[PDB]
Amino acid sequence: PHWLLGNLVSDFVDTFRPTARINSICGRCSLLPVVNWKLDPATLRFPLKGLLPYDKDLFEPQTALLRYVLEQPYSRDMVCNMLGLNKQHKQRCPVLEDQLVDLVVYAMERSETEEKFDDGGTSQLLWQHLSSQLIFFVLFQFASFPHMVLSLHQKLAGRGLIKGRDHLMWVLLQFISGSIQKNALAD
Amino acid sequence: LAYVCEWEKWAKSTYCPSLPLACAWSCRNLIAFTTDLRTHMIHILDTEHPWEVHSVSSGHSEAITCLEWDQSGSRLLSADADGQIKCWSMADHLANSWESSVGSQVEGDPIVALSWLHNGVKLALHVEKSGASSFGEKFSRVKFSPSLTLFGKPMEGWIAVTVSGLVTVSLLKPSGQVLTSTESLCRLRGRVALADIAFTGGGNIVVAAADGSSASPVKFYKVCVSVVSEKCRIDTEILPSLFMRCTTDPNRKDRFPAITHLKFLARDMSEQVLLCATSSLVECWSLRKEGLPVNNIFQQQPMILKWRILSATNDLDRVSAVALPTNTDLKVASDTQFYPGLGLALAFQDGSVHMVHRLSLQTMAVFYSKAMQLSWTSLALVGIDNHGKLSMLRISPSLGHPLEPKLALQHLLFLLEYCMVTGYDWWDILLHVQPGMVQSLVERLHEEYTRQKPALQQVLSTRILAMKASLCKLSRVCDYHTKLFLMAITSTLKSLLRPHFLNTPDKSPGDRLAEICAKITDVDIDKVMINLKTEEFVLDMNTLQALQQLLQWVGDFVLYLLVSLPNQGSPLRPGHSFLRDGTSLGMLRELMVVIRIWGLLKPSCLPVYTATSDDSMSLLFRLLTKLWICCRDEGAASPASDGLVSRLQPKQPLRLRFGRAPTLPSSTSTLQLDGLTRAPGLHLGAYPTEECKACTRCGCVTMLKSPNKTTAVTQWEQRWIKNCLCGGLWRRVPL
Amino acid sequence: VADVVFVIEGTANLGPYFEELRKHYLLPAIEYFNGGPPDFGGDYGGTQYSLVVFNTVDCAPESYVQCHAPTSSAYEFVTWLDGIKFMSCSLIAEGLSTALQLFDDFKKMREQQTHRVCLLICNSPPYLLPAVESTTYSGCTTESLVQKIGERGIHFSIVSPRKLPALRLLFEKAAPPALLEPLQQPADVSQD
Amino acid sequence: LEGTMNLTGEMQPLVEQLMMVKRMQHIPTPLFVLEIWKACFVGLIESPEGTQELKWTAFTYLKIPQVLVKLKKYFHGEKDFTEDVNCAFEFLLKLTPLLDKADQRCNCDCTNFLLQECNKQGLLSEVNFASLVGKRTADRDPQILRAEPTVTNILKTMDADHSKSPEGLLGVLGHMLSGKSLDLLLAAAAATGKLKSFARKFINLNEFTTHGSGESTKTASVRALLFDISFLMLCHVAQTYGSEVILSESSSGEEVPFFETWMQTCMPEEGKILNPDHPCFRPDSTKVESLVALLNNSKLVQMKWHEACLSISAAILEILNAWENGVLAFESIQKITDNIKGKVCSLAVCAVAWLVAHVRMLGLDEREKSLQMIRQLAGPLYSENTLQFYNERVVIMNSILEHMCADVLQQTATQIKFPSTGVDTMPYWNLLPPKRPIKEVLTDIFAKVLEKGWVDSRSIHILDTLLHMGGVYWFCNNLIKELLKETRKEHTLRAVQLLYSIFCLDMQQVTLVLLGHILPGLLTDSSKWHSLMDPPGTALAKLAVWCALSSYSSHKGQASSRQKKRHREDIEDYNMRDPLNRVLANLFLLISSILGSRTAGPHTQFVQWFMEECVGCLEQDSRGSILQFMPFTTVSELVKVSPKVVLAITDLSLPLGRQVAAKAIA
Repeated sequence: PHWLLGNLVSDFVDTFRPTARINSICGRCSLLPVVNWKLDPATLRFPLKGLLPYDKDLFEPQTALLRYVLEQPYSRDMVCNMLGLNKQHKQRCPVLEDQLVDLVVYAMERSETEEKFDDGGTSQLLWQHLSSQLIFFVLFQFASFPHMVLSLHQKLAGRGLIKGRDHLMWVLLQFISGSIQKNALAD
Repeated sequence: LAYVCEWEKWAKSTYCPSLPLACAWSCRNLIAFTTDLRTHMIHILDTEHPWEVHSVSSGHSEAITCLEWDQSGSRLLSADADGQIKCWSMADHLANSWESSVGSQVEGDPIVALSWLHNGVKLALHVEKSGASSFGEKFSRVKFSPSLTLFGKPMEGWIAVTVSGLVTVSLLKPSGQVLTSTESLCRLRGRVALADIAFTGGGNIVVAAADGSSASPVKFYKVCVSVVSEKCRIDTEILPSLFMRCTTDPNRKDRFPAITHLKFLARDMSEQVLLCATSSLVECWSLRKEGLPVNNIFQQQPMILKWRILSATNDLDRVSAVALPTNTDLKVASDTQFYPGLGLALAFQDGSVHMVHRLSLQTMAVFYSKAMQLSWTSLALVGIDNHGKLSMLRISPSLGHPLEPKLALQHLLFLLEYCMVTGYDWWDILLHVQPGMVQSLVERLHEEYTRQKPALQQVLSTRILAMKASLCKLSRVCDYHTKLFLMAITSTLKSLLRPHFLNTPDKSPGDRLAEICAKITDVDIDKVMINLKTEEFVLDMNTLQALQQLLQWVGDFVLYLLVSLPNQGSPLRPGHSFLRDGTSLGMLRELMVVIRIWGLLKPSCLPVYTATSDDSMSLLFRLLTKLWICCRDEGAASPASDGLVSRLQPKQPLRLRFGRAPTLPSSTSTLQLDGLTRAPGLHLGAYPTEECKACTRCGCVTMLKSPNKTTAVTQWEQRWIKNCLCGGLWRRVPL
Repeated sequence: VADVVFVIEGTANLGPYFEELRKHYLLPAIEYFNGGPPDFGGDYGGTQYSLVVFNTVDCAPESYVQCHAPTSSAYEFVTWLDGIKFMSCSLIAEGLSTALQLFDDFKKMREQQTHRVCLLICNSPPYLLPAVESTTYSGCTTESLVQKIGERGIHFSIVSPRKLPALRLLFEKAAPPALLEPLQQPADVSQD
Repeated sequence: LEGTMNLTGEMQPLVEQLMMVKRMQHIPTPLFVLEIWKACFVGLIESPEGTQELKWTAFTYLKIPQVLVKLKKYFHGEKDFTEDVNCAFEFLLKLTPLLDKADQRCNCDCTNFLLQECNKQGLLSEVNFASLVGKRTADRDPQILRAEPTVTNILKTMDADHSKSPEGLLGVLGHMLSGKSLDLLLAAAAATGKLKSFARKFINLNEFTTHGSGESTKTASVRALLFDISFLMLCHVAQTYGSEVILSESSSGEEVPFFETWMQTCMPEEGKILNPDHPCFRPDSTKVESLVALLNNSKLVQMKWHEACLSISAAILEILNAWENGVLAFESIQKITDNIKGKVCSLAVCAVAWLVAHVRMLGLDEREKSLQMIRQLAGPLYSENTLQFYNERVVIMNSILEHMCADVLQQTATQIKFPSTGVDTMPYWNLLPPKRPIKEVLTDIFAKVLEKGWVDSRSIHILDTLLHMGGVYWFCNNLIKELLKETRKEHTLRAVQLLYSIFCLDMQQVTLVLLGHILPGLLTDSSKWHSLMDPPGTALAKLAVWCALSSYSSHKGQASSRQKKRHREDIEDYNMRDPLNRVLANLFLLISSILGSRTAGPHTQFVQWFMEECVGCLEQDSRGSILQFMPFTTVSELVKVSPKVVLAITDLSLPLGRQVAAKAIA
């Protein structure tokens, strides 16, 4: 706050912090088991109270919940009803693109650990479907292609995708072989 | 001593405790100047009469270390690794214009700026003696491995070691400003207070200094930079460790090293200095190879490295930067020549600084009265050494205790030939003796130059002209100084107008016919042109590019030279200029022929300078040829010519520019300048009545505008944007 | 297989005349060795090509070599071709020694023969008396020329400006068939 | 911090610091006692994993003599620890699940806590407060040799009868009951009354075991085993703590103990490059020949133990002859069995000395590691009938002692040969990522401690490592940069409250540097003004005055690893002449100049907050020399800009007070 008003406004907000505390539930770990309101943030911030709540657990983007929702299959309608509505003319590439890029990066990192001993276990059996459902949800991903380029920008560091590049090419096929005639070759 | 500047209106801010200061430059433009004046800015000044300084605002905090790579403008910008190297190259070196090549390190403490680029030069001077020098034996060239050379060209970065940890720095950027940086921490941990001993014979980097001398293990991190297709694969090979000798001496215990430089000779030279509480011992440790003496076990593998003492001293010591930013090696027998070979200057905060010769560290002269790095080979200190916010100090660049004139001339010509070969600018003007050592020196120098060129004269004339002009400038001889610049301008004009020819087919080099025209008649150039050639001398119909603006220079210079002939009685040896060599006169006549052809092709010729020549070019050419005939090949010179030059038409102007350069006559005693408030003691337009343009000045005389507002004469612009006649340091000066 | 190496030397001699030659000879640079200038990547396919650039000796206290083109990916070539700066003996010999070294490294690395070509474009008609004095090789202009003609069967094309100095008559000394003479004003040719 | 970093030093340094932080804060005796008890119980639970709990319990039972001395000195005649201690116990006994988890960690700490409560009855009256303990135990409705807290309480008396028998043929059972069971000596040392006392007599035993000459083989074996066990225990106590035993052995006077292995063999410092020539005395005269003869014989009959310091010469002549000469190839492996086996414990000295030698030499062939592994190897299961009575216990002690050193070395080379073979390795280590920037405190440590507000006892070692691996200047600078991004009152309050604590063990140096560097730079620049306009400014001023008042006290505050790395020189680039004394005067002069009018918005508000925070009881600042000191002129100037003037009203009771009196009258 402005230099003219010193400890006044700070102490006022301090003494009013318990009022906003009386409107908090908990650390908000994860509440989204079903796949058939609670935890429907608009853009990285769900709450409504205009007071001064506690630390950024209420201000920071709900990334853990979004990741835990996106990892489960058939969660597309759930993510839609959370924030999306007729994405054909309403979704101008929001931060869910960055969330999906982070999810794909984490998936590649998890597959980098021998991919369950060379696709022997079930980690690849979950990778395939977690990427297929993302491609299913991918209707405006290459829209604002910088979202696609961010994948390469993040994979440039670490360079641990020497083993998981095959699955990335697989999902790129799964998208392009159906979206080749629609989108131009330049994009 | 000499050139002692001072700060105008800035103080130390008493309550603020202190700050670290460090500046170093190998090439010219020797100013970095990290100073604590009342994250501070960086200061730059090119010591060829720079006094007014341009301090551009720094981008980072505390600016710890700087060490420029090479000739090309490039800064270092350390202390938390943000806002790194920038070439300037915008209009002048007045505008630094920081660029985007910076590395990154989160709260790092980089204390290095390195990556040697090209092969070192070897100065076999002890055996040279200038007799059979031929520029081959006097200044040889050793074979050196370039760091990670792809295919060809040695792309280089600023491989450095942070002091926060001991990890690395990276990010060489070839051809695209591509970063490609990395980090690997030298066996996972370590505190360091180190300097960096850059390069071995091949491609490697060694460095070590960690904690403090009382218990000083130093782990020589031997990295290799053979990179990857874009992934730096720097390694962490560990070499042996060494300690400070102050420990094993039971007399004292306090050594506590702060500075510990080790110069670029990374095979024999480690100069860790102890920064103990009243005194400060300094030692130079060798990098000698050895074998372990397995013995004394019973009656009945040479590859191993060790560090052994060479010498030591017991006194105070504060500040030292470098030995000699080159020299010779073993078997040097030059004893009379105490010139700056294998020497190293180092400063004290208690009193005055000391000079010391390396490899014995015994003693040199003291030269009574923060950052002290040698300007060049010649012993020219820099005086940031603190008693306040004090500016530069200098000393005698020639280290001669016994006086010998012939040897002094020999050393001076050696240094001049060195600055000629390497291309560096010369500041040995502070070294040359009184004018008794001025003219004979340059005479013998240019004699040896033209003698054993054998063809290097064609490529070194443009530099030898400026070198001679700068030498004779220091007195009286200023006439001989202006004559050299006037010869250089006309020579470069003649050598630039010929390749401008977009001519038609010819038997062999149609541009050479203008030179072969020497065997021609004297008067009536109209006959000479038909004699030589008249067809293939029209290259562009837009001749209105240099004829009216640029070709007026020669049109006035011919007249000024003709008028200066009958006035030998003037109180000056040539008056303004003499030019009695003949070759320059022949080039002038060739320029007159080609400009006559130009004026015949297009009506925009050189002016009659007023009017009413009945053919002014014809008379001017007749006079040129009459003066040129008895100048050609070993003959006497002027009769009727002296009477003809006495006659002046209703056309003759005067008051030509004649670009000259102010000097810096700090003769022998002292000087007292200021950061500002200068202390009193080119024709392509480029000069209206009052300055109303960019006016990008130069190092000596040029003062040419930046855009020049032209269409097709950009050949001169491209010729002048880069380095110049020892005035490549172009400078921006406001209106 | 389109293994070319350009040699630009008229950067300092004739600046503005570079565009006049480019607008006419850009087709053999790309449109002959490829379909056209696009937005694509590069690999070991052999189509890659290089470009070395030099300047005069006056504007060179330390900087002589700037041969910076490992692959160029068939598109970044023309991209940085207009990006280089523009600043009498122009040190053509030391400028061609590095191209000879680059061709030697090509022949040493391209093992499993791509009809190499090179354009020693020089605006002025310069000449370098010292052989190299800056690289591993040490050979005069004549030695370097006969070495580049005999060893490599590269088409030593000399794309000089519309001038016709005495440089062509001497630099056409390629004894094997290399087409060193042509200064093509008419329509572009394949490699000559 | 006082528990993890150090254990000795209990005159009253922690008492003085606790008192000082008690003055300048909310100071209820109940809250203070609950705080000390909560810090006492949060340890021993999450911090220790193996042998560290045996030190945590000794700290929990050293805490109560501290609070007893505090009650005897600090408080006097105002709720004399009868009511407030009970109120705090009720204030503590309310939090049951903490005590439940504490009992669950030790798995037997319920009855151990019941005994520790009546153990604290040395300061608490047994009238009815024991009934509160009974009620608390009744609240433990649910509810195996012995619980280690009880073992420590019982063995606390064993320190008074450690040896108490300076005579030949000492009781070997006295060492058998110690080498086999847990190390109660560490607990007695942490009791602050045995460490210096034990180590002195324990090293005097070794220094007195010169034994002249012995003619009995059984007596020779007895002397050998005694010296071996004594040296092993001494070196183990050193590797555990270090400076404590070394200072106890060399507190006053001049003696001649075996300082060779406790000063230049192994420590959290290299001491290796300068080691071999002068310090590691290798006299070949009358020492190399006997060593080589003993190594080649493959004989403790003739009792003469002074070759332990001379073993480094034998190791010098052996390694080169084994891997460089060629005449000896595997005979070195044979001679290694002659010494690494029983009837000898000098292998630790040579192992440490040549780890030091390898960390200095290149060792690219790694031929020394092949010998070090064979030496540290537990292969010989006492093949030779060397009567020692501790063939397994002494061997395990030697292995875990050698593993304590040569840790950083084996990281600079191939993997460790695993010589220890114990239950759990050393818990405290670097734990620093291989390739990661040092600025991780703001990323992971500090951003977590700002929420995790109990200092995270595992993270304090990371803080110390970062401090002595980087530099105090950038340390404090980055900490202040992280602090000036809060924008919340309680956040800043907790931040400074934990910063004052984290600055401990480096109070004087870090305080002086931080103040005299940042505060001028914060008050002299232009961008620095932009950062102080925040409410964080007041918290920063409070932290500054707290560090100043704490550093003004002439306490020892000698940290473990900082007492050596703080050996530097600086004139400080400007009562008496002292660094802190001068730094405070510089800060006061900057304060007076900050009242330099005609332009200031932030740094008048900042100094106004700073003076208000400096207005507090138990103040020793405002130096106040009778001659010319500006602080009271600055006080008059600030008054120009009522109890604030009364703060420095009558300090020296001199006519100087008349000035501030008159200015207050205005």
